[PDB]
Amino acid sequence: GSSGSSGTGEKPYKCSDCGKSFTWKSRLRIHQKCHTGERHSGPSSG
Ligand SMILES: [Zn+2]
Repeated sequence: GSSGSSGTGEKPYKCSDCGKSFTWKSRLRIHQKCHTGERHSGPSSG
């Protein structure tokens, strides 16, 4: 179950954990924590 969603343009933010780019800073913060915590959540949407 490996997803791949690439946009366009070097984002000012990058997750130094997996390797994903985020346009908004707020979003990243959420993702970061998302990593840890297994609550009926495995596969991603996009
Ligand atoms: Zn990440």
